[PDB]
Amino acid sequence: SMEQVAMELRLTELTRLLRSVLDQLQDKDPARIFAQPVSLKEVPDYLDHIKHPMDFATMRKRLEAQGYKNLHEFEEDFDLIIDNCMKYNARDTVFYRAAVRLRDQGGVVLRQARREVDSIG
Repeated sequence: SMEQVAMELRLTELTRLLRSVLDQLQDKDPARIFAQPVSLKEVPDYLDHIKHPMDFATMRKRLEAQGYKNLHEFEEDFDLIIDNCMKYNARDTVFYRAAVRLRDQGGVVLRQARREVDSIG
């Protein structure tokens, strides 16, 4: 149908906007602490601690399959990156501190994305 096409164009345009949000968020992680899944070879107990692992590469796979229906879904995944790190790692670690800086900086980017998603529909 023409409506399914129109909806597909909306999803494609969301995907374009989310791809730019994801690039901007990831620049706020220049150390690449959150670039890839925590390695189960290197942290073999990780899944005993963290039930829903997340990282930027896994987000990117989901994005390119147009797997985010709305900004809320995407934000949920970004929040998991941060929140998993702040539970697994102690406050006095380079890891925890990197998450805090990513959260604080990313907040700005996400504040305007929310306005852009509402604005452009």
